[PDB]
Amino acid sequence: ALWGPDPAAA
Amino acid sequence: MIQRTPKIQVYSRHPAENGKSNFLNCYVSGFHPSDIEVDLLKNGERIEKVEHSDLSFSKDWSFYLLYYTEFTPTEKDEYACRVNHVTLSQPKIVKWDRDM
Amino acid sequence: GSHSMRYFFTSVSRPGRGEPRFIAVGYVDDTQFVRFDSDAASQRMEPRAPWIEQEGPEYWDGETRKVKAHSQTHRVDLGTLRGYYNQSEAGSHTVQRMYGCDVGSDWRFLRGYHQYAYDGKDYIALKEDLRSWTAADMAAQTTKHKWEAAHVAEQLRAYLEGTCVEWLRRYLENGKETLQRTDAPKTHMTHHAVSDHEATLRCWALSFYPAEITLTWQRDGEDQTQDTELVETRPAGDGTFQKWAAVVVPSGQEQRYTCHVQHEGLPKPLTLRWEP
Repeated sequence: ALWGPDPAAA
Repeated sequence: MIQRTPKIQVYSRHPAENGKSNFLNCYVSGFHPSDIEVDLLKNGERIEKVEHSDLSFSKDWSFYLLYYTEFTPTEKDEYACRVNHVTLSQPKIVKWDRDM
Repeated sequence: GSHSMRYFFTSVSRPGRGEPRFIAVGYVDDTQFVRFDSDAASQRMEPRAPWIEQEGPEYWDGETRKVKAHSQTHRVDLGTLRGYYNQSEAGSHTVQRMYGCDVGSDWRFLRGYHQYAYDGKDYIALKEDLRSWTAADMAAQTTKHKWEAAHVAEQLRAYLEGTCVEWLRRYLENGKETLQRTDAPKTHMTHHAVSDHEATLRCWALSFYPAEITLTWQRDGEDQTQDTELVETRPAGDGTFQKWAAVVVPSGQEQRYTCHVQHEGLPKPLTLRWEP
């Protein structure tokens, strides 16, 4: 299962 | 930024036997950027129904893809993989050799 | 033996119109299990292995939500990085991200990873301890300061050390018939003559899983690397892998050369020799 909830923007 | 040319391997999924069905593979790897053109050729002509794997990459960030199609080899038919990419001046053709 | 779960993501900008091309793929070991392609019609995370098909709607909804979130973050990033690097709007650029976890024979966490690249070059990656970052240049350092202030490492570490591992074990158990099975290489040697004094011996390994394998040549019981060619391990297309190793030898001296094959599916390494 993917990392969540929402990858931090660069 | 960096441009890396693709390495190409042309081969069969199963051991090659004339007149018996199999799958012809063209594996392209080590390239960057991702945009690439890969055709499978039968007697120098482009084979129309060719599928490919979902783009992925190695640790060094270079990409790899597998292009493939069913085929029934024969003693007379010649097969090859033709690849074009920004790093190539002219398309590169790698003939299928059953010994490799 | 050891196992791993890894996800790969690639976003390529389309400067003249629209959002980037985004392709996400997930693997358990050397087995692709899920994919998302922004150009595909479903706009859903899709199964690529039979054992993941049993997961229910809740899982597919979750994965689709998260993967779309990953695509939007890369969308924003492509613009942000374009600015960090003072680049124009005319060219296409790439962002690549890979993360996942490794576990031992006991299935307990071994190590975690989260690497990110811009235009094929290192950008930022989480260090082995999963508590700090490695930024390659001043732009990546700006991202590092953002990530430190937003405590991104803590979040990831919890995912890598826990969640990732938990899901990997679930997958190994559900896909045991194939995921926990090792397929030993089917081996054979071929011989080829180019002239009257030189011949090539080729040692083949087919239909093996996992992909890791070691093919080596010896001459009179001593390792021989000179005059050898080893091709990159390649996929057969049916989930297994292939590889060969060749040695050039004086014709007539073939019997002095031996090919040695090492693989998880072989209880003992095997040796091949060319008979007359």
